[PDB]
Parts: sequence; C-alpha cells; structure tokens
Amino acid sequence: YTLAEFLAHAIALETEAAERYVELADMMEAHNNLDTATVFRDMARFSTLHGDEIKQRSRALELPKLMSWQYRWKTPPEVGDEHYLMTPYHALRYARDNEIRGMEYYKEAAANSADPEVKRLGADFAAEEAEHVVALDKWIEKTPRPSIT
Amino acid sequence: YTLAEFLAHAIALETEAAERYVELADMMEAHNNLDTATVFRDMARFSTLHGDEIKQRSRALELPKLMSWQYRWKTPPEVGDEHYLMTPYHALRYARDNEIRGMEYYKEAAANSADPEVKRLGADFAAEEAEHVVALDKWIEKTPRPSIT
Ligand SMILES: [Zn+2]
Ligand SMILES: [Zn+2]
Repeated sequence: YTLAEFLAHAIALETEAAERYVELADMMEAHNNLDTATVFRDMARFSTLHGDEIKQRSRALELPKLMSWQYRWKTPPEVGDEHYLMTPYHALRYARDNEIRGMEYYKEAAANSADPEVKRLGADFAAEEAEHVVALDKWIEKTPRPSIT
Repeated sequence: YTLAEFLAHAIALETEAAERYVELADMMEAHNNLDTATVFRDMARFSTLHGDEIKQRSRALELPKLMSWQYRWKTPPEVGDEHYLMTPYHALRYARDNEIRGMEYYKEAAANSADPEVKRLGADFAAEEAEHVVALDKWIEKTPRPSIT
C-alpha cells in the first residue's frame, strides 16, 4: 500500500530469498547437484544486489516492522517431518512456489496502491520476478523426476 | 539424534518460539486483547530462560547449522494472503499447533536416540512442552469464537 510499507515488504522478501537460496544451494552442493546449486547461488546473489537497491531507497523512510507471515517462504511439504528437498526437482519447485508468491505480492501492490511509485516499482519488480519463474520452469523441464524408496 | 544435533534443534526451536510469541503478544496488545497478549509474553519469557539453559549446555559442543524447515513454525492459514491471526482464538490455536510440533520433536528424539542425555533431555523437554499444550487448551476453551464478515 504506502511506499514505506512496500519497501518494507520488498526488503523482507529479499532478505528472506537470500537466506533460503543459500540454504538450497548448500544442500544441492552437498549432494553434488552442482548445476542446480549454481542456479541457487545466482538467485541468492540477485537477492543481495536487489536488496541493496531497496535498502538505498528505504533510507528516506521510517519502515514498519512486518510480521513473519508477511514475507517468509511457505514451509515445504511436511514429510516424514524430516530428505525431500535434497532432490533437485523438489528444491526447484519449492523455490518456484515462493518466487510466484513474491511476484504476486508485487503485482497486487502495483494494482491496489494509489502511490505512483508503488505502482512503478511494483510493476518493475513483478516483471523481474516473473522472469525468475519462467527460468525455474525451464529448469524443472530439464530436471529428471526422482523416485522414493 | 546426537547430543550436538539435539541441542542445535532445541536452541533453534527456542529462538524461533521467542520471536513468534513476541510477535503474537504485540498483535494481541495492539487490538487490546490484554489477557492473551500476557499469555504470549509469559511464553516468550519461558523461551528466553530455557534457551539460555540450552545455550549453556551447548558451549561444550560444535553445533550443526540447521535448515530453516527443521525448526521454523509452520506458516499459518494463507487467507486472503493477508487479519486472521489478530483474533485471540486463531493466535492461540496457531501457537498451540507449533507447541505440539516442538513436543513431538522432543519425544521422537528421546525415543530414537541412543545417547542417554538426549533421552533424558528429550523426555524432560517433551513433558514441559506438553504442559504448554494443556495450558493453551484451557485458554482456547474459555476464548470466544470470532465471526468473519
Ligand atoms: Zn525472484
Ligand atoms: Zn512450549
């Protein structure tokens, strides 16, 4: 809604993405899925760069403290309580789900906010997140499906 | 499983609980649900005290870094994407769900670990988390159910 609120969301979304992607990179690497690990390093790096841009913008404003559910990635499928996310197919899909949630926040903000800057950044940020979803879709396509057991 | 692993879980569970309870306390207070806010302040305080105990234990060991899904509270019901958790009935049930997940981790560790200390702390910690669930059940009983609209 407001630009302060929007920038708080954007920073939180990016801080979260950086952490979650490093974590996924680490897991890919540890099981020698080096290509997928690198997709996630790239994404974690984009988070840092983009987050830094948003942080420069936000120096002008007093930002609200957000609640965790406003920005955290959704918890993944809960089996058997603990792995599933160690396979590339499942990590990529998890990452994609949350890329989409971030995209949707940006699109919703750009549509419903009266502040033209929120409209502008929301649209810009949504378009870029959309390119991430498309890129992850291309990966998921080429990624073989694992079997349980 | 191992004591290092167990203590890493316990610390993470408590760091997480403290943050989540402060957050819920803040929301209760902000809507003048002062009794429920205080239940959550009490819990956040228990986290700090208990976490500090676990931290003293863990100085003896190199702890593994855990993945977020190993210790984070589950994300709450996702509607309409954003509130629901501002009502006491919904915050208490959310808190209870995650108290139960923590209890279950402790019980599972105590049952499946060969290390007698993990067995001992796991049982001790599970029994106390169980008292928290029972306390939240008593609250949920006395808490009126809200209506949407
Ligand atoms: Zn993205
Ligand atoms: Zn508890």
